[PDB]
Amino acid sequence: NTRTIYLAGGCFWGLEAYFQRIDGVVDAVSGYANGNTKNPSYEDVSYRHTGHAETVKVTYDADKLSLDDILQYFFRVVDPTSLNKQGNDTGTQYRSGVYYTDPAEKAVIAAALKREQQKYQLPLVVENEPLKNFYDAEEYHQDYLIKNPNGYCIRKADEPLP
Repeated sequence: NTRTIYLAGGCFWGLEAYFQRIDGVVDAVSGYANGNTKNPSYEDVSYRHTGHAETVKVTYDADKLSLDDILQYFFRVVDPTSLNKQGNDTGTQYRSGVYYTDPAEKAVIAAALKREQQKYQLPLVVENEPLKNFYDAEEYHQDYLIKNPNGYCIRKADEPLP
């Protein structure tokens, strides 16, 4: 029926809005994943270096989209290279990553990253790790762009897949 995948690719306000417009995506929940603390607030993540990455929990209809499809959509809007931000993204708020909750997904993600690397001259730095921890962002952050259309940080979601 449904499957979930966790994606970190920058400000979750934009990523969330992007995925909820895709046909087949059932829900997109903004949150904080794979950090070193429990139940962090936006302030903790942004200022206290808790290690969490702004992440979107994407739930999709397995009858409409495959995990591979979701990943291709992901690669269309994320910067999977070191150019995503200055220096090492390890443990940073806007780092790129795909966090799995099933052992089978790890191979799908690995192969997908390998294929994506084929189209990049620079090395990809996207993390492929299990979902260590995930904490829902404050309610104020959910559907942020639907409530605040001019928020800082689109049509790639309309383009059909291979």
